[PDB]
Amino acid sequence: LKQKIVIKVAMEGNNCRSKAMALVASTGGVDSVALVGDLRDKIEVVGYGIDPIKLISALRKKVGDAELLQVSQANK
Amino acid sequence: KQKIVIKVAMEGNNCRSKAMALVASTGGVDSVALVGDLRDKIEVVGYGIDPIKLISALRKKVGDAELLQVS
Amino acid sequence: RAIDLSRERDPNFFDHPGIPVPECFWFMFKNNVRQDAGTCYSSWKMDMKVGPNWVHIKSDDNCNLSGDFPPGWIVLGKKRPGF
Ligand SMILES: [Cl-]
Repeated sequence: LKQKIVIKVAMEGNNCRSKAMALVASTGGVDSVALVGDLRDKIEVVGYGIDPIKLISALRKKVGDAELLQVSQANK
Repeated sequence: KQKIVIKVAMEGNNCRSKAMALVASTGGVDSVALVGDLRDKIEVVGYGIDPIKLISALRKKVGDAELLQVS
Repeated sequence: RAIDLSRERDPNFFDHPGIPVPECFWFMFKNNVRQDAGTCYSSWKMDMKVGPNWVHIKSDDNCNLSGDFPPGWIVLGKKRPGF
């Protein structure tokens, strides 16, 4: 049922990560969102019915460059 | 580093989307998570978060909100 | 290379409350430089971008990770404390 998606966000300046967190969190079906990773530049989101390709497109349009890094199932 | 838990009245179209966006946009936030079987409590973790400011915004924009924990 | 994961610092992770706690830590290296790390389930699978390519990575009961990684890259696993 639930998906885990991880996105790397470019640190281009002016609170990119905060803005990306906000945009990801606003997506329908989200249960949780966290800033993670060795460089604190990855957003990990868990939820249902999230389209990862659309989420990347929206980040690139509204916040800055972003890359999809992981898609996995969370229903162990 | 703080964990803040807020119960929000989220009983209509897009409530959780709006609430999550507002909380996740706050300065110093590391994570935001819906908890409880009804996913009606928001757990936010981070640094330098003003719970009064956050609650005020939720009450104005989403619905009734109650502070449950600040640790 | 055998990389000594016993001396790697833990990932910066978040145990999302609505899904089970994952049992493993993973570490991704490019030419022996740690690029990142995180968590994953044991006895499971994930799709991850490893350098230029998506890789289907499988984990065993002991957090050993298998995949067909691009040249110079590897993703290695270990059990989290207590698991
Ligand atoms: Cl209250």
